[PDB]
Amino acid sequence: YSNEQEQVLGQIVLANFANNEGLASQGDNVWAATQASGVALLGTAGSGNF
Amino acid sequence: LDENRNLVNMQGMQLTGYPATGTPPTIQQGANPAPITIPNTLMAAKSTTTASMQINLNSTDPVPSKTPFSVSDADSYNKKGTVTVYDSQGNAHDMNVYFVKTKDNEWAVYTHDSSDPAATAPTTASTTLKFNENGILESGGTVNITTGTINGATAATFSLSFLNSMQQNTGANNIVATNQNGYKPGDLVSYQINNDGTVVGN
Amino acid sequence: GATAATFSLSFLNSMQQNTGANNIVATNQNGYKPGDLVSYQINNDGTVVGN
Amino acid sequence: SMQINLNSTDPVPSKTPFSVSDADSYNKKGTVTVYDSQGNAHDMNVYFVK
Repeated sequence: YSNEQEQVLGQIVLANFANNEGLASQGDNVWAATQASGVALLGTAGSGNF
Repeated sequence: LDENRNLVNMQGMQLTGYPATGTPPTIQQGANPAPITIPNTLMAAKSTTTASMQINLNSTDPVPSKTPFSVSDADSYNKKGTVTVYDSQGNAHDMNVYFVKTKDNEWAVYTHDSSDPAATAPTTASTTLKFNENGILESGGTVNITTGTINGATAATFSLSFLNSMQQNTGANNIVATNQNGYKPGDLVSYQINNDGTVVGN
Repeated sequence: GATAATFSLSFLNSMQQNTGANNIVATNQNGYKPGDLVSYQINNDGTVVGN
Repeated sequence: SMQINLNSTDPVPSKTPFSVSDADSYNKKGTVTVYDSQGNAHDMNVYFVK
């Protein structure tokens, strides 16, 4: 901002799956979770499994 | 893998092997086969019970000029050693071990804790060490050490060892090895398969 | 508090002829202080030797 | 073991009694360094007199 002010509008989430190769591809370069692929398990890019 | 975090082949049959049981878990060659599963549950910390260090002492070290021991002055103690200790909750204790050379072939070991605001500054002698004619340690190297409670967690009681340490002249005091048996809780990251069939998780 | 080193000193193969000025040409000892392991190496004889 | 060369024409020192810090008390002075069990260095001064 013009007044030397910084604001945060959010953070991008990351999802790690307990099992890959279960994400069925859907048309364009995206994947849809299903059975044998686990829940999204949302996380943060800071530290951990991400 | 699969939804249940099991090692499964491409067609959908679970893989079996020797199950791992115990604390710490270890492989058993005398148990019946069971399916192998990679758990995702976080592991808990284990209190440090046996810590061992190796300190090389100097025979040519003169006795400190200041007769009374002091905790706020470096010249009061000949050697300082920092050791990491883990309690039952996960708190880290930076235990300070002070070596003082009072006379010939005799050493006084003092223990202090820095992470505890209520910890008492050491004044008396906690351990007495005497070496052989050639500087070989003989006895008295195992000490029962208890830290200070913090955050309502019980203090950790363990055995501190200075075995395999010699006072032969090496120029300056040096610590060559330091080990303990405590770890903070971790999180599942990755798994690898060795050539012995064992699965090791980082 | 360390026992003294009780060694044996030898002057074998000594020269008494006039050489102008007396000088030290050979002196050694069999006692060594503990030294740290600088490195290791292998020579052409197949042996592994540490210095 | 050590080797020392003796001067055949070197006269007897004038000061017959032996001293520790007198140059004329002895003909030659040498030092030998030995190590004990604890590793401490011991210096032995060897004095050669006629």
